[PDB]
Amino acid sequence: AQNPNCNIMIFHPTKEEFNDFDKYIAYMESQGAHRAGLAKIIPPKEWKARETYDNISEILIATPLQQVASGRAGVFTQYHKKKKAMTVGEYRHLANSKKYQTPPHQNFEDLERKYWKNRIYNSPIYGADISGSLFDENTKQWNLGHLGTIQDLLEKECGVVIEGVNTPYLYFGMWKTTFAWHTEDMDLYSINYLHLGEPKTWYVVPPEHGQRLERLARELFPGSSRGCGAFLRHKVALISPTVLKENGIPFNRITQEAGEFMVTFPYGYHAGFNHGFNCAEAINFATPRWIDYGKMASQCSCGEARVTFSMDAFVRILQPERYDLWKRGQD
Ligand SMILES: O=C(O)CNC(=O)C(=O)O
Ligand SMILES: [Mg+2]
Ligand code: NI
Ligand SMILES: [Zn+2]
Repeated sequence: AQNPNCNIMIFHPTKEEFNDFDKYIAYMESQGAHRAGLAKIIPPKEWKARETYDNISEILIATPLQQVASGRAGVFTQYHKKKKAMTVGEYRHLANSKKYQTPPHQNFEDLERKYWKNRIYNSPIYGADISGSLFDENTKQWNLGHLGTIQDLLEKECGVVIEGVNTPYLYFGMWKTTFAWHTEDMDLYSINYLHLGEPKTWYVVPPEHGQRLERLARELFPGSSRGCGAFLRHKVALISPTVLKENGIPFNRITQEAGEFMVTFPYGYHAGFNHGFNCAEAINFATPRWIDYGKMASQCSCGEARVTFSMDAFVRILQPERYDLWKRGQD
């Protein structure tokens, strides 16, 4: 068995190996990469996503989200308070202001210590979930707006043609902006490219151990757990590495820098934070190996998780028993 300790693997494809996206994912899996739940891919030195980032300031962040925490430093939830629209230039200036800017620090480890000690006492503003792309149309390799669609993968594997579309999303971050513990919708893969700015630290639980994290979360968030049998789908709960270690939960961590891709694998729980002003692009995707995970994925039917148009068909075809209840949740 390849990668039996479920370590995060880092890959350095050549420009020739960067041509065929599906083939390289399958290669990484042949080496055991999926067992960690997360892999890093450093593009060949010849590649670029676009020529420059000098002209992005006029992108609108229609609904910036203020991430307000409740709980204790290592075990907390966040809610998203909607703020007035602002441009990416306005948001960058806000991220760099004395109130929001990254503090002085020694290295990534010191900054991580400071994040876990102090996150809850601040409410950073995240420009998350913005439909769009920063890849140049002429970038032919690993262009997240030109991937094969999940609807096409389902049709190729299973024969059934379904409605829906699959497009990327931009994330503009600042110091302490946070992504809560989650897997993807329908336990899909995700791919995330850090276009510019400061790093993003990730935490991940191996897919084979995801239920260990769920059982801890039910213990740590007992009211949420009674409200919903899949409340991590709400994407609100944070648990620190120290708390994970105290409770014996297997996990790994890694920091992504500008110019690097991360892939999350089906049922790989992940969480993390931004070091300072940055911009990432991410999209979900599927492979043949995903289908079985999609058929078994949990679902939120309490009404909180509320998701995309395209998830309807995935539930309807892969989980017809659950369909009726799930759709009541969505309506
Ligand atoms: O970057 C973020 O805030 C969150 N991203 C993801 O969860 C992902 O790419 O799967
Ligand atoms: Mg612009
Ligand atoms: Ni994710
Ligand atoms: Zn729910």
